[PDB]
Amino acid sequence: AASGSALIFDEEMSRYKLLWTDPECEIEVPERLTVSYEALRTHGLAQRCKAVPVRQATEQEILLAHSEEYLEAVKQTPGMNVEELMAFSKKYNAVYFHQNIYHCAKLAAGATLQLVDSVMKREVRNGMALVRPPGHHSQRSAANGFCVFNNVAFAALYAKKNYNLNRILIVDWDVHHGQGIQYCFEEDPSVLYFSWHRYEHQSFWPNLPESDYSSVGKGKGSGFNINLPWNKVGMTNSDYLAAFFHVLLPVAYEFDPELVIVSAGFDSAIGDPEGEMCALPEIFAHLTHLLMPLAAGKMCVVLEGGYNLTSLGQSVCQTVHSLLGDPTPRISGLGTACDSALESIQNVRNVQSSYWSSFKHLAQSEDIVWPEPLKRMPASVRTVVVPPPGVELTLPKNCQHSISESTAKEVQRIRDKHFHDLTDQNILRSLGNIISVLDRMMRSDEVCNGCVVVSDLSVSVQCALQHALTEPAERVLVVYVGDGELPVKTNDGKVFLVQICTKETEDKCVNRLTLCLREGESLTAGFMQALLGLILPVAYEFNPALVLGIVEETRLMRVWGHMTCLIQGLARGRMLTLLQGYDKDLLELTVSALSGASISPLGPLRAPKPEDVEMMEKQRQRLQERWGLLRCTVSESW
Ligand SMILES: O=C(NO)c1ccc(Cn2ccc3ccc(C(=O)NO)cc32)cc1
Ligand SMILES: [K+]
Ligand SMILES: [K+]
Ligand SMILES: [Zn+2]
Repeated sequence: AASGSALIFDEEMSRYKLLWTDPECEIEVPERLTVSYEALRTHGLAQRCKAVPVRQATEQEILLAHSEEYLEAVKQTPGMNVEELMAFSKKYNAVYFHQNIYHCAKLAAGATLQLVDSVMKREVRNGMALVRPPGHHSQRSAANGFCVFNNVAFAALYAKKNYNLNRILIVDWDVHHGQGIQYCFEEDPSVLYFSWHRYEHQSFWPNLPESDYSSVGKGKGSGFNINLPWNKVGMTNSDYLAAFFHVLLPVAYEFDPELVIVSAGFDSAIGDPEGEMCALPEIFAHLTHLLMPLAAGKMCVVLEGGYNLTSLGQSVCQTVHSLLGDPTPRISGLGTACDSALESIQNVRNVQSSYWSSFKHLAQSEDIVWPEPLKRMPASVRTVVVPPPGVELTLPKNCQHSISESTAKEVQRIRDKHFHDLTDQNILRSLGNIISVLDRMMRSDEVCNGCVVVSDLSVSVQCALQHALTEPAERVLVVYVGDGELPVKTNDGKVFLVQICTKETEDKCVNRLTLCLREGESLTAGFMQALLGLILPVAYEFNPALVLGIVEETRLMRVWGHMTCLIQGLARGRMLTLLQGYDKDLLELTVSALSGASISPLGPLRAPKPEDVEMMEKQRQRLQERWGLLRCTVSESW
């Protein structure tokens, strides 16, 4: 199993710059690279990454995406003086050339291919390339928008040719539309391209009609190009997460890519002079995290744009933190996307509904300042495991088995006050472990999450929940797989209960989400539908301080690892899972996902039952006025 994160960088890519006056071009500067690397070094992140060297892309590699005529033309720019470079630059839009830019372009491209090789060879889990010049605007025969050669396009074409991959996802979260990537894979269903971008009704550069939501691809590629235009500036964390939960992720997990490549422009971050969006650097920690369960974690992040040197360094750090598996920061203040984003989201979902299952829409009808991000630190041990007495297991290197007298006195207090007749000395053991791991998770910063196997469900849950609330945990998200009633009160706003059950039951609290999924071959696709489109939107808005997972002993959850992995985007990754009864496999799967191991892909699934989609949309209707992040349409105004 692959481990580690590659960081691919070279100061040579900082050795070209703009050589004449041009206020529009002067934003793209060498310091973008140096500020990004130095931020990674300052925070100790570069030192934790494998420093794979850059190389030049070969001529044959450049020819995968560009014409001989265009390559030959750019190959002559090293020999040009400044007058000649300016004249060559004016043949293209929004791009400048320099004696060294052809050299650097070949390095930016080779760097990306090195990243692809390291990930696909399993030499690292994932990685990031800090490159100049950017790539995603460059085309078959044109430089465009500071881009010379299309780095991310090369990476997908190279991965197809040399690793015979059938499905590649490209996620372009730069604030500009990567039209060069769109054109490259327009007719290609093997490479799914997603882009959000500032558009403003085509008035924002590059001002293309085909950057709109209606470009879904051509021919066999129809449905494999997804454009999400932002028609207002000021988009927030909530808008970006709505885009992921209600557009990108449902398609990504159904597509089931074999490799994820990210066109990572951070000009979509707050403070950027080109993007003028309002999302915080912390959001990129979660954008990265939400994609990591795809392709067994094989993710290649490639730097595109980003022009506020402060915003840029912080967003690069948040991304690498997540690649290294550090705990995600808590996102507060989430709610509904704005109306213009909901309109863009509504429109993309509708035009894409002929290609993607979950999008169908009827029933039978169809100076800027922001706070510095907090420090993100991996816990001493990530995952504590407490299997039944007398069960020793092989644990991953960042897990550990679990009982002091302070703790022992507390279990005594709890028994005498709340369970008078309880004397099962094994239950009293679990209760001592529950309190002990929670104390390490919450107050100690030494442990991140934990799994405890339990026998008595009610006393275990009550002790876990009540003890967590006084840690203090202002809010606790409970995720319960099983039927029956739990000793959990959801009446004061401190607890949200997600219940995956088998019996259909009436929901009356807006602090509860009950999912009765019809048993069948389709339970997997429906659960993933609910996870990305219902559970995660509410969980992120709730913003809990702790997640409490509970699984009763009463087989069909080939979904648990994805849930465990994605739900660690909440509560800085602080999740306590209580498994009722010993299941060797479920315990090993739970520990593996809790500890940050890569997740096995889901592959293909029978599309969800209409009864399930109906049940889920009734939940969204019932909950979205309280929990606006659930909205994937514009509200109907009175
Ligand atoms: O790559 C980017 N971000 O990551 C990126 C790409 C393009 C631009 C805008 N831009 C930059 C020089 C320039 C010149 C003319 C025009 C023009 O023709 N305007 O109408 C536009 C221009 C900004 C950033
Ligand atoms: K984009
Ligand atoms: K495509
Ligand atoms: Zn950009």
